[PDB]
Amino acid sequence: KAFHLLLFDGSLIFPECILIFGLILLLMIDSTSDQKDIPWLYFISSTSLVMSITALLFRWREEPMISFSGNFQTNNFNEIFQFLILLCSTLCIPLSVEYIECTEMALTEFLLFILTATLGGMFLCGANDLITIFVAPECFSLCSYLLSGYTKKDVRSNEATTKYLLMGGASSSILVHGFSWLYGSSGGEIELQEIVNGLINTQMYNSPGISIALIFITVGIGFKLSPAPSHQWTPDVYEGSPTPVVAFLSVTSKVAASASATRIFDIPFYFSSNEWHLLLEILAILSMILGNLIAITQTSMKRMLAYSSIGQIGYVIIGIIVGDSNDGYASMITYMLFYISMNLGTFACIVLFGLRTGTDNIRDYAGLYTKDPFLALSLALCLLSLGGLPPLAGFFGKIYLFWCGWQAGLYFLVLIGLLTSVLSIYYYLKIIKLLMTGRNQEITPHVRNYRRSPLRSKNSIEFSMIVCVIASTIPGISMNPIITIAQD
Amino acid sequence: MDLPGPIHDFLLVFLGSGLILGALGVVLFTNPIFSAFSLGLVLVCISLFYILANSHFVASAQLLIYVGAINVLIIFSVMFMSGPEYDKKFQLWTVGDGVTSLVCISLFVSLISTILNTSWYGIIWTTKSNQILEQDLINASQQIGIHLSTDFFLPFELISIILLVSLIGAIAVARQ
Amino acid sequence: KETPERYTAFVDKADGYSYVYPSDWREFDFRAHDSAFKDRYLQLQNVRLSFIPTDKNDVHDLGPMEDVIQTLVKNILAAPNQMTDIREIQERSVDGKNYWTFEYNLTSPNFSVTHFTTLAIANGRYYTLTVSANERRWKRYRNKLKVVADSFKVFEI
Amino acid sequence: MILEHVLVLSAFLFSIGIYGLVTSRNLVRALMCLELILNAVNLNFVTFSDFFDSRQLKGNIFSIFVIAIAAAEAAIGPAIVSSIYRNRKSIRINQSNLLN
Amino acid sequence: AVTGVNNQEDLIWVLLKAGVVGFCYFLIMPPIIMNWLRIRWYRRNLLEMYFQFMFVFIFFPGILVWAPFLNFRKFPRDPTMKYPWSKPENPSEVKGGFLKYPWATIEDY
Amino acid sequence: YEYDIFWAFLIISSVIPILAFLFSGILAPISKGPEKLSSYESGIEPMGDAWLQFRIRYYMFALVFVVFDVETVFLYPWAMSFDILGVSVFIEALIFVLILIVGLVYAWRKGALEW
Repeated sequence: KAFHLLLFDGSLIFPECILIFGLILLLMIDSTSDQKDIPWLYFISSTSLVMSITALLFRWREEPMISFSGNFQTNNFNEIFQFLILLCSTLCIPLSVEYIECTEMALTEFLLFILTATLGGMFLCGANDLITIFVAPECFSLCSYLLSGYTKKDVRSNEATTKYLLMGGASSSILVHGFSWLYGSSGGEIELQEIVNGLINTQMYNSPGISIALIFITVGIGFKLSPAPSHQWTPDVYEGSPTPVVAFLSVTSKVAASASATRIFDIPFYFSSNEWHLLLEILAILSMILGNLIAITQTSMKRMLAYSSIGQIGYVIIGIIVGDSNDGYASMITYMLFYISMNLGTFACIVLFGLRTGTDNIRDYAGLYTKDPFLALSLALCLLSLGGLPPLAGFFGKIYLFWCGWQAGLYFLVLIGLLTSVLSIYYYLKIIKLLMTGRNQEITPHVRNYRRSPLRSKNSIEFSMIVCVIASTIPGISMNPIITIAQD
Repeated sequence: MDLPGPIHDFLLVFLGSGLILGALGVVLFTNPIFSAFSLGLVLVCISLFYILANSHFVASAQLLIYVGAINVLIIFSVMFMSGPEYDKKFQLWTVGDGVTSLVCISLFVSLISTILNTSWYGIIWTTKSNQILEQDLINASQQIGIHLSTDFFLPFELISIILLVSLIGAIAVARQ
Repeated sequence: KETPERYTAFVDKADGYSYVYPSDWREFDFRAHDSAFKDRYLQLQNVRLSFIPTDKNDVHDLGPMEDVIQTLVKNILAAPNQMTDIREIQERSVDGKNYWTFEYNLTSPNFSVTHFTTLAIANGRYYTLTVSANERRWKRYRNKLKVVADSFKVFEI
Repeated sequence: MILEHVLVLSAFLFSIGIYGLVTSRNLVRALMCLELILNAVNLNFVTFSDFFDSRQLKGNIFSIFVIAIAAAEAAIGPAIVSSIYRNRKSIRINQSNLLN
Repeated sequence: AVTGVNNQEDLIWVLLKAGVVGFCYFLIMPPIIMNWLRIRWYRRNLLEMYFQFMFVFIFFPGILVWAPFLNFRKFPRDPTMKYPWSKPENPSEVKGGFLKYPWATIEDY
Repeated sequence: YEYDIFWAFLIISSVIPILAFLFSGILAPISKGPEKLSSYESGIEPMGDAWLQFRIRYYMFALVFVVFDVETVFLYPWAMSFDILGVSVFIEALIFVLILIVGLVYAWRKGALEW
């Protein structure tokens, strides 16, 4: 034969082929050699995740193309999201290598799962088919089940894995039932930009079976994004999983699911916009209302960050709701880019605090300013950026998200977003209020015996690449959007 | 390329009754062993349905893979449970099951009010050009091989990566 | 090499035709076709023949040769996803009976095949003898298959 | 013919599987009901490929991939079940409500 | 006939050939096979035993009919015992004391 | 048709044990007794009812077998289409076989396949 048609198409997924090669090389070296070294695992994970971006940036100017016979679409929209996934993995590897090593467990398996979830998240970003919109998030969800229970000994992690596996088998089967309904009442078409035509060809675009597919797809996607009553999987899993994996599932899962939701609600479901618009409006209003209200009654930091994430996802949903006309998708990014730094910094501070301290309760965060002023300053900056406080990234991100909402006439959505943002100050201020307690009687012995130690550690560099971003991107919110309105 | 009409419809009804019995056995048995054995009946009936439609390869794949899955399921249910417990025998009824029975009945009614209202034969006569097979590909398994090898390349390697990582995670998690 | 590939003659006096296929090949049941033979190892390399009822007395009653050959290739002999082209069209005549033999390539996005198809009309039947080989191995076997397509004969039943 | 009845059965299976997913007091049984739901989806896919896709067989290929995913889930758990039973010596999932 | 079947033989010749095959398979060969199993039962080597068992395996559908209508019970030592109540003429010409495998030949069976 | 014989053969093959059970029921006598119905335990009176509860490390090959069954199922359509296509499917399935080999090596080295 020629092996050429696939060879020229195989260069289009070369950034993912780099991840696959790094995965295989890491696995082969782990199997071949008995001894284990932290620096080599660090090097291979980093050089796998900094060569994919090197190849992806070299592929930015290239023409958009649909390769592997209607299976992989490369254009401007998915490239940004793939870069976001790679950035999340790159800033989560230092979060993971220290944490899993301090738990005395095998780390090559953890890096393998993270790299596979990144590989399955990059494929979900451009997945121009219905089979690969199922297989790729099953390359992510299965690894997420393998993660978050990698602890394997804590009684919390087993229950978290049970809940995650059962609820994500409940979803991603409703999603595929919707895929089957959409594929049946279309004429046997599965490519994304070929089933609206197939629907007209069979004249079933107003069939009652199309509403079932839309509802099932929206439910199966809103499970992964976790807005609205599809949110219950989030806090328990966020409360009973190791911190690096939950940070990864906080930033990497929302990016891939946002990309899939944007490419599944606009390309194959534009004829029925008046239905999924209402579904997303309900899904967002309920998300902000019931993610900002419950977060103010939280005694655990990871669970509070879970309710925080299910609150901030509703702000991003407005970008899908307004549509591509009044910016819209250009406001999904330039806020998800913000959200990544916000959450990864506020999780890196939690990682360091828990490792040096050994706790997760919020009440043990008292008096951290006296012990480690740098960590308290960084965590406070991350939390204030999370609350949309003025000189930090969240404020400009939220006003960008609300400008397009007001421009599209969605006064109710913007009003609910602003009211929930007001509610979203009491938390992200409660933690700081604890952090600035000089009362020695209210200071828990968890932070009384706290050693900062005269070494830098990797997470400090990883969140110094972040805290300086959530504050100094506030002038650079003109460079980012001109890369995000350029896509269409 | 089908069975005689009345035979086909009778087989549909009979296999549907067997499938209903197997599923009800799955969702009404306390013992995971008994419900697994009912699941096996469901698997066999579904493979026979695949043979009925046109799927002579998908039926064999279903039989092989899902028979391995149920054998593993029975082994791990024997290994991870209490005594043999033939006395358990149709676990008791609570209010929490009664409300979900109503919810699932409503969901099934919503699905069947769409299935019974859509003319599925009308769609078939509109997709005429999708049913003109290539005359050289006599073997249906040959067509499925060609369209698995060429049309779906990216999922074909993605599933390999998924299987490898699933094997590694299953070994790492379940080890003592 | 010795004498070329030896061929075996298949004669159906009940259906009133006769053609000639390589002796290495084996008989097999093509779906709904009257007769068929195929290579024992290679795929898409086979001869087949099925006939349809008709009221015409000769192929010349089908209209102009090139136009009806093109409409048969596009509409009947090819699936909608297969791109077709015809590379050679010939007419032969023996015993007052005419046979139209044309070579065409069907290039699906998955695979490519090449065929020699001989049409004839006699005994109230329309015969569509077809010789098929994969495109990758077409150039080697084309002559070795053309002898098949030039061997098609229809007589009185 | 009455081929649409197959669709009905698939829907029934889905609902039954959904029911068995909720009232499950044994996580092995919950995994089995997950297999039931995926089997109903596969029945829909296969009968739709029979209906509309006699040439491309996209529904059959999707059914094969769904079977692969279901087997991958059936390999990941009960390994998760193995970890849970090694740590807690109990399987009943409704009894574990520590994270709440 | 129908399209798909070609050059089928006449039914009378097929019936005659199948009848002669059944005649050779069901009532001719099973008697010879069971006699070749009864005689030369102790004269077998490995090859002869293998071929005997192969022929029995092939022709067993024809042997299952003849077996109920055959007995292979061993005969009395003297070839004069017409009846179980018959007495030998002289009880010395019989051969008593047949040996077995460690110290016997094929003549002692 | 090539598959109605399959259905008839399946029906006959399912009917045969039913015929055997019916013939045994109408031919064999029943003489049940409380000693006869007791579970056989080599003469001695059985203790608690059966049940063994194997170790996990013994039965960890089954999780490998689940994945390997899927891999060998996926390898069949490629082999069916190996001749119609060319070296493209060879390169395609080479990665599949290599991943299978790597997974087998991992199971071998990690002690999953040890008893």
